[PDB]
Amino acid sequence: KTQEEHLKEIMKHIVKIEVKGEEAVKKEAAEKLLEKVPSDVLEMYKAIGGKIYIVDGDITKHISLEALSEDKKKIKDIYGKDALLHEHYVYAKEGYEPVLVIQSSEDYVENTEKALNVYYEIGKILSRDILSKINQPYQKFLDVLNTIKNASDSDGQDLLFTNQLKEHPTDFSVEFLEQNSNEVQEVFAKAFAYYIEPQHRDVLQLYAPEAFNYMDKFNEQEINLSLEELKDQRMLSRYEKWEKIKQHYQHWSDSLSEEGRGLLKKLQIPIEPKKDDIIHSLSQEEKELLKRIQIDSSDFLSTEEKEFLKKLQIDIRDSLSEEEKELLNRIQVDSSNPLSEKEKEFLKKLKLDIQPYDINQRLQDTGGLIDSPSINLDVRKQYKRDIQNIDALLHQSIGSTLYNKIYLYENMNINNLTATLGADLVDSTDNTKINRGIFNEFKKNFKYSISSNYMIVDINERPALDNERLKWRIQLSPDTRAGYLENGKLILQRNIGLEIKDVQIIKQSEKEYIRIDAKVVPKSKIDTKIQEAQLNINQEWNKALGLPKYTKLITFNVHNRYASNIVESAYLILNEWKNNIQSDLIKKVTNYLVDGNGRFVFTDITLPNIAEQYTHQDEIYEQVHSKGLYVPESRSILLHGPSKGVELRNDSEGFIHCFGHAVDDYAGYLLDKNQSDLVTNSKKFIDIFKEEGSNLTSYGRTNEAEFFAEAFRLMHSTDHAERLKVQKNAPKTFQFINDQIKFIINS
Ligand SMILES: CNC(=O)[C@H](Cc1c[nH]c2ccccc12)NC(=O)[C@@H](CC(=O)NO)CC(C)C
Ligand SMILES: [Zn+2]
Repeated sequence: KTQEEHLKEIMKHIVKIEVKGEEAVKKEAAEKLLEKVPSDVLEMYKAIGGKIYIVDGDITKHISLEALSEDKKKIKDIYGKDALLHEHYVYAKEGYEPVLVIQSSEDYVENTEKALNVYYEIGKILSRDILSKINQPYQKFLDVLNTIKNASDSDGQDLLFTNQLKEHPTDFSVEFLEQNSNEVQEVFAKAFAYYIEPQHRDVLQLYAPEAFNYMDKFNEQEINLSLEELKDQRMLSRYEKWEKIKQHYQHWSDSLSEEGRGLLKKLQIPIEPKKDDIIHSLSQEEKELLKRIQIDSSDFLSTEEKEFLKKLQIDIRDSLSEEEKELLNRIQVDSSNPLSEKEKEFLKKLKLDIQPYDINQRLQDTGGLIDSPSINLDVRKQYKRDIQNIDALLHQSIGSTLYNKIYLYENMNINNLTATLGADLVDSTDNTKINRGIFNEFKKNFKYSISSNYMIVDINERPALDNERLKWRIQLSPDTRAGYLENGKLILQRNIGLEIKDVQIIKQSEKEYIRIDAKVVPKSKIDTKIQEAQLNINQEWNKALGLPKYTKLITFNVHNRYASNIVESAYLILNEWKNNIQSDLIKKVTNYLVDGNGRFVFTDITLPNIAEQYTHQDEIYEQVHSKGLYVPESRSILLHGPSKGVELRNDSEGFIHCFGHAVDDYAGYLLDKNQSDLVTNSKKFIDIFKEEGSNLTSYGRTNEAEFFAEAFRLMHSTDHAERLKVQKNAPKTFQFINDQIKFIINS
């Protein structure tokens, strides 16, 4: 009866009968007709100012449809056969003041033909009058249309298509759907009708199963999100929602201190480095070294950082002028492009000091592991104080008596999730369309997400920045804690859990975006999934490599918004790895690793924050962050997913490159089993690098190990051509490596 109530409330509100004889049997008859339509499509019609009129005799003879034009007075039935309006039993008047007219009859229980037509007209209202206001149907329903057209049995077409669509060769492109607006809306109406009229439902499932499934899933679940999105379009609706939430947090807001307000503020605007401070905290000796070191010569500083640094030299220019040029004039050419040890150390210490104070970034980088010793102790503690405090400020949950389900919105840049994919998300030709191919890949294994920092969301959806093609629709839990912001936003507590309920391409303001429907759940529920996954992937590969049953080789250090993908991609990476390297080369090397308690860490927090690396660092500034990294001391391969390595097709290439470094380790172990050195450091190799140390990837031209690793990787790619490349361009190395693989396999 939870449903029953909702009906009459709305029905007697939008539905008005006007008959002759006893209006008890006639009303209860027409009511039996509407009760079969999804409760929500009735409320969406109310929203756009629609009303339903049940009358006797000719329908054209009614107040509303009175001002109707003579021309259109010729509508076709569900089967597309003309029939004049003053002779029909239904009609849905379009326009910005929607009206629905139906003749009185109870035989609808028998005459399924009329009922099917009434629902047809209604479906027409849903697609043409309602959903169009929120750019629907779109790609999803479009896919159904194509599944239906190219399918084997062509009956599904004869059932829902018109000869207009029946003749179109190629699939229906997004553009098609745009210029053929009414056509698509038509199919929707017909599918809706057949699915709603109890008697024709089977015919739909028989000839057009995909269409049945779509309307089935739409009418049961997804219909409510449509209502929600339609409401989001309405002024009074948006401000009524914002006000209840504001009211709910009024006490909390009214008690916020100035200190509190200040904390929330810097959470929104990071503090940038003060050029002044920088210099001062240098050193009488150091300042000397910075006056002319070239920041452009570094390979560990982002241009972003470089630009800033060089602007510090320029600000030291004071006394004894002559110096200025003797330095500018004595360092540029005869000194050259190359490098310098002692001073690069200086730049690595400065990198740390010139990072902006960004609380959210810190949580994201560390996955919430705020004690990570990846930055100087002084700032680490400052971050910990502000964080602990923010956790205490956002204590009140969203649950209220003023409302039930509540959706909050977040616009996001895809690079923040997967840079490697964000490179081709947008269509290169037309920047307003989404590359369907990347879409499917991105969507692939995206089942759950994690928030380790403080998410900032909008109460009502708002337009995104140019580089934000991701639009999240999140259903909060009444348990979720948050803070209210005057500008119509909420700051959510850290360590939230998110299940991905749906992912689809949607149009808005002439551009396409990726709508992500998510539901907030306990972070423990997601973590448990990750942990069961780790257990699974280890049993599986322990068996494939012949390792003791309970060894801990593979580890998931997952804490961010693309969580599920890090886990699932790990399986795929390890596969390209075995199917591209000598099964016996793997075993000896990983066995060696396991002996040293090594690990294969797949993570989404920055590498400087993985213990497998930081616990073996002499100095903090010596840390390294990148796509992949091999650590000899811990004997582990670290792979950071979110990133995009310097032109390396995928994560696999990256993982393999690191395994290369591992080989250079074991092989180097076999030579001087009495010492700890790399076979890549051997003289016999130093020379080869002096000759072929340029015949490969620009990167390989960095140094010994790097060269060996890149060569190794190529020699194992999936594109066999790349294997030959080293063959015909780095012969010396090719052999050296293949000798190395034997010198391990056999020993
Ligand atoms: C964004 N990912 C990248 O392309 C960075 C770039 C980089 C080089 N040196 C650095 C020092 C500090 C921070 C970043 C870098 N490099 C890497 O990931 C390389 C890491 C490596 O050589 N591991 O053994 C693997 C290589 C095949 C891409
Ligand atoms: Zn390397």
